[PDB]
Amino acid sequence: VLSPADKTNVKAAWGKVGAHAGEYGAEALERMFLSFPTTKTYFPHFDLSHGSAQVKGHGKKVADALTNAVAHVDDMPNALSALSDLHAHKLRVDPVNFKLLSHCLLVTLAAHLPAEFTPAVHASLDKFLASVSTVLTSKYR
Amino acid sequence: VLSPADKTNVKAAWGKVGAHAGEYGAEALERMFLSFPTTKTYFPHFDLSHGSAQVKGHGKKVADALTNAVAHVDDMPNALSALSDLHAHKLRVDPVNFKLLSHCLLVTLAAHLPAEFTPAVHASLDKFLASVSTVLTSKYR
Amino acid sequence: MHLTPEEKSAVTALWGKVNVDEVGGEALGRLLVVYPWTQRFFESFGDLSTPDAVMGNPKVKAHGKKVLGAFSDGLAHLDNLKGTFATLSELHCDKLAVDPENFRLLGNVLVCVLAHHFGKEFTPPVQAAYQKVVAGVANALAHKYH
Amino acid sequence: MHLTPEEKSAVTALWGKVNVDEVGGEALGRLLVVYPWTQRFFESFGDLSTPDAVMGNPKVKAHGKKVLGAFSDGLAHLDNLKGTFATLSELHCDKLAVDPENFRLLGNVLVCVLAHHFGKEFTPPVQAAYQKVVAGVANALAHKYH
Ligand code: HEM
Ligand code: HEM
Ligand code: HEM
Ligand code: HEM
Repeated sequence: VLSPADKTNVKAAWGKVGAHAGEYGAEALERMFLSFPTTKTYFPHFDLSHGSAQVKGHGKKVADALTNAVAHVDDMPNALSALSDLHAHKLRVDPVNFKLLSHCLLVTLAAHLPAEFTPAVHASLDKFLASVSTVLTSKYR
Repeated sequence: VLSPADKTNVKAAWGKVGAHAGEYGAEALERMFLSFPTTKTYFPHFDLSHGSAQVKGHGKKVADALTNAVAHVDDMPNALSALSDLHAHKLRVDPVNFKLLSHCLLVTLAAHLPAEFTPAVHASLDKFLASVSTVLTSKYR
Repeated sequence: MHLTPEEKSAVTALWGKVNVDEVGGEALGRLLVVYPWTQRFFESFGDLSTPDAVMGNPKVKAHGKKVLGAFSDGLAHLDNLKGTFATLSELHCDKLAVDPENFRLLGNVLVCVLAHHFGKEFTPPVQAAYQKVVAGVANALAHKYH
Repeated sequence: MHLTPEEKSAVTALWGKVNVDEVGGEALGRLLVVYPWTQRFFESFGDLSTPDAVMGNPKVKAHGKKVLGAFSDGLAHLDNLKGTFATLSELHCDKLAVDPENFRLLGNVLVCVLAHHFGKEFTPPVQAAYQKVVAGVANALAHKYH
């Protein structure tokens, strides 16, 4: 569970992301495709080339969802219910892949928020992405 | 989340275990130590030799907690509070190891409860062990 | 493989007693039931709405036999699983887009099926040798992903 | 270790810019803070009660520098990690009893630290080379476990 401290940490770092969310969403995907090539198996229908609009479009959607989760940090299960359904029933992504993206998201934030990416915030952001992943995977079986 | 069917399946299977839980506990550990030798790093103070009294003893303890878990299938978090505490603050076993013990427990049940180890009971037991794992690692951070 | 002559013999000897037809159908079927998300690859098989519908589906049973078959042949090249599964690795990557994690889930299901079947015979030391083989196979199969 | 010549150059070029003293302390400190369970091996280190307590602990800083030191040496023998890390593998297992999963957590934290430090310079392609490297080191340190 996320503590008050964690909640403040996440609203704070995400706060800074602001308007670049979209772009950071795309970059996290690209990092993931390059470091964990097996994740590509879920986007056979995508142009995964550098600067692909499909990746850009997708990064934006992922970032919009995270932004939505932050806005409803006290009701994540409900705010993300629809996405939980989608992943469980249509996409059916193996649970292990959530940890891979999570990791690339952290690298992206670290690369862009030097001042805010403190040990304390790093810890809070990691617990956050793990909670997001848990919700997204809760209806798998 | 454990469905009513799941809870039923589990109570049944465990019902058949009966007075053998202790030996199954002990057998599950032995299988874990041989198959996943990295797990041994948490029992440096044990005699991990075959038929060791420490292992048998521990096997009973583990089996007992599962029993208690099955009995309070509806209130696991509360029934295992102390155990969640112990693991998170004292033992501090890495979360990946719970999956290895769970697996060795299924293999053990499978090997001893042929008739009862149907595909549907296998699915339920797996979910159950996963739930127990979640509970034991929920206070880690 | 990093199998001991003793470990090699153990694998080999239990395998000799396996009915691939039955173990294959059971392993693949259990997979689709325990880990429902693996069904994403078999929509064309029919109705997998229930354990019963999965365990009974002939398309499932036949895929299972095809899978254990290839597995079975790999046990004859235990000293070069890499080379044995190279083409199958490319195929699974490039044509099927199957996440290699599935290879590991199956492996575990396989071990449970063997225990199930051989009871007493499937001793701790015997499972240990099989755990090494299923992990080795999963690795060979995932080797050509890019 | 599928390090392409170009991936190896990239690993090497950036490592040239690292202050191992500093990075070592940050990576170790951050591990104890993000995954507190890892603190189990350091009860003789004193106060690890808070992030400042951890990040600032002279003992944490000194040990981090030691760990990264052995890691840097590893980077000079990318060809023979297993040989390079054999005595250390043995010690972590037999004397220290450190679960190898700890080596992977540290690898991921190190990658985050490198990103933190190099900003835009730690490009998608550079991250991918370091991912291969930390995995390779984690595997070499676990090779002697039994
Ligand atoms: C916290 C992590 C994740 C978040 C927030 C997330 C969120 C989303 C969202 C918002 C969409 C678009 C749904 C729509 O069409 O409205 C989506 C689709 C999708 N996601 Fe997830 N997802 C996450 C993890 C993953 C992972 C780890 C993978 C696989 C590696 C994945 C694979 C997919 C795929 C294949 C689609 C459909 C894309 C398309 O065809 O346009 N997701 N996700
Ligand atoms: C199915 C999940 C598990 C359950 C229900 C469980 C239950 C228990 C119980 C009942 C005890 C003894 C408490 C006491 O002494 O009063 C215990 C202790 C312990 N457990 Fe857990 N355990 C589980 C998973 C694990 C795993 C996966 C590991 C490591 C591989 C582990 C490592 C330990 C250790 C090292 C001890 C202390 C043994 C001693 O020194 O006596 N546990 N556990
Ligand atoms: C022990 C591991 C496995 C082995 C040895 C294996 C082997 C095979 C073989 C020999 C084929 C025949 C296709 C051809 O030659 O054209 C095949 C097809 C296929 N496999 Fe795998 N496989 C394994 C694991 C998996 C898993 C776990 C899945 C998904 C859960 C999977 C999904 C598929 C699919 C979707 C096909 C195509 C079937 C069709 O054409 O309808 N495989 N595999
Ligand atoms: C890149 C991975 C690692 C490398 C290269 C490394 C290297 C070293 C070295 C050179 C030593 C000193 C050897 C000696 O005392 O003779 C050491 C000791 C130690 N390492 Fe590792 N280490 C690594 C990861 C870890 C991790 C992740 C942990 C725990 C989370 C750990 C726990 C320890 C402990 C507890 C000691 C002994 C501390 C003491 O002196 O009391 N190591 N390590």
